[PDB]
Amino acid sequence: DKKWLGTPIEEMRRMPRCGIRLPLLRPSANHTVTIRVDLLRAGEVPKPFPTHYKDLWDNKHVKMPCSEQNLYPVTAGSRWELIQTALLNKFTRPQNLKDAILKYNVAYSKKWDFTALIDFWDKVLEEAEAQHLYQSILPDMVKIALCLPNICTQPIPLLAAAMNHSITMSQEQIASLLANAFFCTFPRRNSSYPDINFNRLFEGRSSRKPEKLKTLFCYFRRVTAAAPTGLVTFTRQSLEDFPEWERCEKPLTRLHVTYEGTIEENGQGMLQVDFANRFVGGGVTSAGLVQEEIRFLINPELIISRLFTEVLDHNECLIITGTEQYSEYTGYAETYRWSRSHEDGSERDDWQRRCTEIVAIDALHFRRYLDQFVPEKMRRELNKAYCGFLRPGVSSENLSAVATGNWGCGAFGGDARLKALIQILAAAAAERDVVYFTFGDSELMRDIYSMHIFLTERKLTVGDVYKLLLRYYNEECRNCSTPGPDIKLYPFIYHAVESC
Ligand SMILES: Cn1c(=O)c2c(ncn2C[C@@H](O)CN2CCOCC2)n(C)c1=O
Repeated sequence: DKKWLGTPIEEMRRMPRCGIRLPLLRPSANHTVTIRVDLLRAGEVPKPFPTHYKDLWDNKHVKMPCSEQNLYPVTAGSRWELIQTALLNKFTRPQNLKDAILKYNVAYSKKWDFTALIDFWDKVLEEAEAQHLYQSILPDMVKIALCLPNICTQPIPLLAAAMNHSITMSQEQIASLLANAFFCTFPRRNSSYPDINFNRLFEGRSSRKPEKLKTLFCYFRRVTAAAPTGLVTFTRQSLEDFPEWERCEKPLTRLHVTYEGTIEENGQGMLQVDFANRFVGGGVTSAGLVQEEIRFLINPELIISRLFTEVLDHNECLIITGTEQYSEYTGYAETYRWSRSHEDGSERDDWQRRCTEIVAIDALHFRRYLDQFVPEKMRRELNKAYCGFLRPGVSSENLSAVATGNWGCGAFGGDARLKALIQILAAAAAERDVVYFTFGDSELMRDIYSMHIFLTERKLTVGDVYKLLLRYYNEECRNCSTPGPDIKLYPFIYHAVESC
């Protein structure tokens, strides 16, 4: 019968209800704000700040394709002028769009395959869907792309390694930038940063790329038909000191665990975990299509983080507040399909951001299963998840529950029962409740629940549970002969506590 166990989800904290009163939005040394805060009003398109385009071309800011420093050999010509000339043509067939993109990407004329674009346009879409694409959607995308200098007037700083910095920008500004990434206009981006240009989306056959493309065109059609009015904040968070996990005396927090539901639908207003690549968005602009790539597709404003977000180191995460959901889907990986356009129902905070907070935390990839029980590896995942959950200075009563699942399990070789407990300890140390989604795995739901209430009822601390993890390593893993250990973790823990 039971679809969920633990604390009712109804009892878990959510935004906007749990939220603090925001301070007044203003630019500071650690906060770039690219709109007129004095003019920000609900229901209105934000006005760019500053009024006129200003350009920075250096190793600390995005290199904009409209920069006068973006040049091409003729004698140097203006690549921006070349991009305008190339894109301001009728497209009536997919080859025309390919030829347009390649005019200002000449060096890539042999390297870049457009097969998936061609197949999408010619072999997947109806003839009428194809016509609307080239008569309406693509020309609207070109116009928003070419309005970049009027839209994104303020240089965008890179969120580089070890910076603690925020960028708050308009959904509209993001739309202009993404239209640019679609047409592959970002200069000098074709090694510590993810890909931003969409060229790999067009390559290969995969039955995946048609669905990706339908998802993204769903977005592009909405945002070029009617400008979104809200803001999005991107924050790199990078902590210096981590808890002494063996010494931590904090109690565990509440848990809700269910084998039904999704993070994005059932975890509304909660801190939603992106099971991320250390290059944020993973294979979204290429071949990947699991939890991260899906979220970045149905909430495409996430994709822009790849423009400015350097590869995460072990003490870092990215926190994105305000992204809007534009699509619904079914399936997963090879069965992923675009279903329909989604009308996002989320309330907006006082900064006109959708009350949707997503954190990218990258798990480690375990080639060998037992490697993850090594103390250094356990602490690594604890500290990564902790960094991702901690909101320094915010009271615990204003923290939403963490909405997560089997982080780093699947391709990355993570143990679901270990990672569940790791997230439970991280959350407790950050003083947040946990909402855990097992996606059909009803046994794992019982298991996590039973362990959680076992440790809670015996009032073990974070440190107590971590010491047990070390015991598991020392007795069952460190000198283990085989790929798998003699005794499984949860059974080991039960025996150890019931013995003592
Ligand atoms: C993280 N994640 C998933 O893993 C997922 C998902 N929809 C399906 N799956 C995959 C799991 O359902 C696969 N399990 C099935 C039951 O037990 C073994 C694997 N969704 C929507 C999701 O967000």
